[PDB]
Amino acid sequence: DEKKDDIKEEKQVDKKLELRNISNVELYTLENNKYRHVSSLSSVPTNPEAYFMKVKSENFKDVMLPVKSIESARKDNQDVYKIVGQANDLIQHENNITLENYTYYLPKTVNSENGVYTSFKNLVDAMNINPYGTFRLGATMDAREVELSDGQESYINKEFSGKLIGENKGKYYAIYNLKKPLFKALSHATIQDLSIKEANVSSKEDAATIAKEAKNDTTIANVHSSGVIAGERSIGGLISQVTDSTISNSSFTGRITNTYDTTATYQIGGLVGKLSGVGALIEKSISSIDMATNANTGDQVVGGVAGVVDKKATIRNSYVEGNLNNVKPFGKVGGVVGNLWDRETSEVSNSGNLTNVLSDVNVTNGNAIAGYDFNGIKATNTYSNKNNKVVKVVQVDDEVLSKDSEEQRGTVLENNIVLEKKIELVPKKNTKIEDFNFSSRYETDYKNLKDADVSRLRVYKNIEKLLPFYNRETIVKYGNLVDANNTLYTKDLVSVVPMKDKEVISDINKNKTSINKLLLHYSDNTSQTLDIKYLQDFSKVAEYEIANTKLIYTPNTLLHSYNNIVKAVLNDLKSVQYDSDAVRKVLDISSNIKLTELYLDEQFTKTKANIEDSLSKLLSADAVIAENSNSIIDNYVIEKIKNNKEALLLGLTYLERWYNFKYDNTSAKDLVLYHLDFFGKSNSSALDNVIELGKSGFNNLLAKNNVITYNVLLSKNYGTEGLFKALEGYRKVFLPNVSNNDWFKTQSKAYIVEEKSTIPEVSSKQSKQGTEHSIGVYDRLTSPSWKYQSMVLPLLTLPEEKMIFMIANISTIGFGAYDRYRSSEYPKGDKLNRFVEENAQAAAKRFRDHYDYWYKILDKENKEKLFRSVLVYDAFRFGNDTNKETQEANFETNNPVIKNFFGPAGNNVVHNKHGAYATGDAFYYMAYRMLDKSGAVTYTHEMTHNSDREIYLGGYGRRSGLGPEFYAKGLLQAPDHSYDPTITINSVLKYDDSENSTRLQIADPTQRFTNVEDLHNYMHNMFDLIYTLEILEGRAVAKLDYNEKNDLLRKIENIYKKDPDGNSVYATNAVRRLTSDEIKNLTSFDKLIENDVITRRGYIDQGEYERNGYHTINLFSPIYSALSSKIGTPGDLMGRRMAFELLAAKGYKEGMVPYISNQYEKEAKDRGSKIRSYGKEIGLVTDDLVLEKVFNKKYGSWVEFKKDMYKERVEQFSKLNRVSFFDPNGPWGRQKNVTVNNISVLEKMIETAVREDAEDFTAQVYPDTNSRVLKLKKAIFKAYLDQTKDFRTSIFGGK
Repeated sequence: DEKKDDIKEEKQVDKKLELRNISNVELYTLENNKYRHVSSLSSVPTNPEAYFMKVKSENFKDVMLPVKSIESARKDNQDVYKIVGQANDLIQHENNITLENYTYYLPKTVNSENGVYTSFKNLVDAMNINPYGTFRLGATMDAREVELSDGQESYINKEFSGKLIGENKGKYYAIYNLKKPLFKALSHATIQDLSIKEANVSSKEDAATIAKEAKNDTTIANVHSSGVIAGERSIGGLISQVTDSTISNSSFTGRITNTYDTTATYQIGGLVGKLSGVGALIEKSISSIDMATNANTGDQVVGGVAGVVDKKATIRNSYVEGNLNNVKPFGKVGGVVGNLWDRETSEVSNSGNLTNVLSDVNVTNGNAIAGYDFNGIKATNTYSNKNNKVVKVVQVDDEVLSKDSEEQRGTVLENNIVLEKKIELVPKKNTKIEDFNFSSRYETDYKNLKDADVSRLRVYKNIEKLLPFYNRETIVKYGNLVDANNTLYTKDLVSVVPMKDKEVISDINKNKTSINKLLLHYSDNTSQTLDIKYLQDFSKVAEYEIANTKLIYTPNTLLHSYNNIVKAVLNDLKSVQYDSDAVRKVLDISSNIKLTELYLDEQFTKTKANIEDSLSKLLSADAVIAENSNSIIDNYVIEKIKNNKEALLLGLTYLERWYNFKYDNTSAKDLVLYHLDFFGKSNSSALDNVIELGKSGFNNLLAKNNVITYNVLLSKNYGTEGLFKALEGYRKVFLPNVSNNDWFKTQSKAYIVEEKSTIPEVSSKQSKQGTEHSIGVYDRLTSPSWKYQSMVLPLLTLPEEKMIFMIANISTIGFGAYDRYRSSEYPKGDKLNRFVEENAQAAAKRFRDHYDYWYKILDKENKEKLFRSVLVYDAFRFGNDTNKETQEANFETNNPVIKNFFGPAGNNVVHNKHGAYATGDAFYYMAYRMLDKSGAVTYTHEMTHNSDREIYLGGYGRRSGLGPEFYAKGLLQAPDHSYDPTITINSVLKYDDSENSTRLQIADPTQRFTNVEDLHNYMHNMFDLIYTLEILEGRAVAKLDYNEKNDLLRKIENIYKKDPDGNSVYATNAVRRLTSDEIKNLTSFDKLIENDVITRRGYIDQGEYERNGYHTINLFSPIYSALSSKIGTPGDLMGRRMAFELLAAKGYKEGMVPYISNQYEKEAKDRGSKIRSYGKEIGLVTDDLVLEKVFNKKYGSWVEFKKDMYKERVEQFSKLNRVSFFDPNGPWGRQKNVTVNNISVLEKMIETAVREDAEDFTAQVYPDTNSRVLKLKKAIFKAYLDQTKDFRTSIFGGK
């Protein structure tokens, strides 16, 4: 019945190892017992084969394989060498023909004449043999080919040096990865069109990229440099010391750093360290520098573009666009030139010369153009920008300042900068030879291969990540077997093998044990873990079948045996010591400098004890070695490790110390040290990365510079953009769907507390992980506008879990230490912990309350400016268990808090003697403690210092004469205690039923102030009572006799002294005794206001007051005076009193902001009241202008305003007063109820108290205890403040 019909089936394919993607191959040798590169140096067919090939690639890492034979042949009648590699079952494809082994053709020497163009080793050897001559470049050429040193300080170490080094044969070329000065001496040369791209030079001597010196007419031209530079005794962007040389049209774009405290002369500059010739010039030159220096003495001259400029050396049409940053203002620091003045006996006729020089620097602790300003300055032209020229000047609290050595210009720089219109060149990248890829884009058949589907090119390019080292036919087969619905149809980055979230690298060690998982990382940043089981014992390349996809997976390693290498180099790797001289040789360091700032004292022995496993994993992830029995490549690997053992161990220690955190049980040291291909960029190798990090030098390995080191050295080996972007990428792949702030808080061992404000709207704003409004500490530590970004890595890598507590809030983030509150009453365990945790929560709540009050009070969209981040350190005065003492322990100390934090965070505290001080963008608790109750009030004080100029005021700066401590102590800082009889506003503290006797303040600021108008009502009612009491006492002291009036009353007065600027307009209050005629004038209450009378009871001063002083105004001591400084600033006592009176009368924004916050500067300038302060033409706001603006024309003088306020209070109270005043007024034998019902009783009692305190004068050290008037006023104030809830009403009206 059935008729047999055949079925034609597809044919099965043979699988072989193949190298599809190839960039360029390199041949090595063992000719002189050391492994050296050979580049066409093979001139004859070599007799024996001790060579080996290193086939680089751009898809994955290189594949070192030995050489089977060498023969001379011709591919196209040109003499080439048939270098044939070798592998177990390798295969090579050429025009659809399978060759048994990999063969490339190495041509002999090229005919390129008139210059050595090949490679860096050839170039430097030629220039060493023949210093004269012309040496162009033929290709973009890297500088790590040269072994870089025996003890030398430069690549070319001859005086004469590359007299004509062009770098444009037909197109411009570049030199990569420089590590030392290029020439060490330059004399009569004509360097031209060179372009160094990534230079990392570090020399204890004078350090610069293209040369150390320039003796004769060396015409540098079009030489563009870049990269980081670190020096110790001089620095130069291109040349450290030029004489008689014209560095024209060059540039420099990188970082420069000399932060050592050496007491020696150095001339560091971003372009040239010193010009010292009559014919020296710098023309059409740019300098994008990021310099962080430390001058410390008037001889070290940081210099921006150029350092010392001497003997009529010019700076023409130059330009600098960076961020210079000195530490101390002592040395001569300049934005453009550090010193224009001669070092010999200097006549002005031989000074430096500038012309058409701009400066877009954010220079700190230095001038803006020239560091040294003198009478005969010779700039003759210079421009600038509106940027930060901060110079840290020291008051009792530090603060910013300007320098005023500048010619100012607006923001037309985007046009003024492009006078030299050249913007672009085209430096070529490193060249490649070929690509033996099988999939050719041209279509001989509509299918590229035999079985190649045009719809699945992305599937093939994803399979090429799953299956490296496999023939192209098997690649297309497994591409065709990919399921249609499978998610391998999207772009794929490289995959990793976790083994149940462990990220294994040693595949030879762990192939037998099934790799239980396989993490696929996609371009969408989405991840996907697959299950894989070790399928087939293909020992060359381990094969893992995916669970149910029918595909396979082969890890990118050949399961090579590293036992020989490990046992060979372990002995020489374990005989390395941190304090040895070898470490001081691998680090380009002197003998005076100490290795404390590395903070790798313990991790060094940790990674030296555990060196074998990490070394095996590093070799496994380094490269690919294809051998069975010979050791021609193992010897090369052991030589590479042995020659760089110190650098290897230092890089390994650094990367293990600062990257110990984990993403959900997957350590990040594995993903950082190993698996460089996690973000793409599989070209890189782990061992070379670790080596080049180790050789980076002392400055790059420094603990403070972890983020910068990553960004400028560790990046472009991983493919990332920055350190925090890399951490975010790792968090996106491992542990997804969790905000990175939550990951940081669950990884960091610091006790982080974040208090979101109680207002619903701001809480909703903060609870969103989108930055610029978030409260999360990680969203602010990693964001720009945060100076110390190197805080993140130490915070993640914290050892002991009880050493640091972190208080974060709106507009602040504060760091502390458990060991600060340690004492004999609080030992190390289970008591200090609970105390610090509870007090940290309480202090965070108090700080949140403070900024909640200020967020309510601010109205003119300044509340949007309350989202800043100002750090708050603690004392560093760590305690001990035995005594209740403290040790400062700045740095250099073995306290684990200092070593694990506060040291890696590169912040050094000045360590003043008492109190707390503010820096203007930071805040430190020297004597007070952040977790105490007084910590809140001092925090308020110094935050009013920090946020005075911009946030608390309407953005208008402080007034002309008012100092930083005019605002804090008397106006905006919360009172020290509850019972303080001072006119302040309670913001932070909250009293609980125990201070309710002698309270005299607001107990609940979170419930009292709910708007600006609530603050205005509170102040208006408090001043209603204050004015009532002042009226009552004034109407008594006016009805009084001669001597006792003279005793009770004193006259305040304004005396003007010369401010250390040019002006003498700012007033200073002075309390003096008053004359007989003035006393005889005092016959009523109005005359007390007229004659400037003050009360001696409270303000015990009898002499002049002081500017910038901690003065406060008492509630009960009357100041009958209305003192107006028609000349200028009013003073520090009457200033506070008038500010509070204006806050009582007018609102906070309409009054007391105009009075104290320079708001009418524009109108003062328009009306002619202009002055000159520190060379700046600034308006002067006389108090009469303030009165005219706050109140339109109602009041003509402050005396009239004061008398009108008193008249309003009088007309209110003379008829209506609350009966509820029930003060007892006596401790023993008291009157049970005064029961004040009409103001006659209050007036009679106040008059009796004043009359009985005029006689029996106190006049002693104790005027507050023994005075009856103060007791009566305090009793009345407390009774009224108790009657009303706080200050909602004092005289009910309407009926």
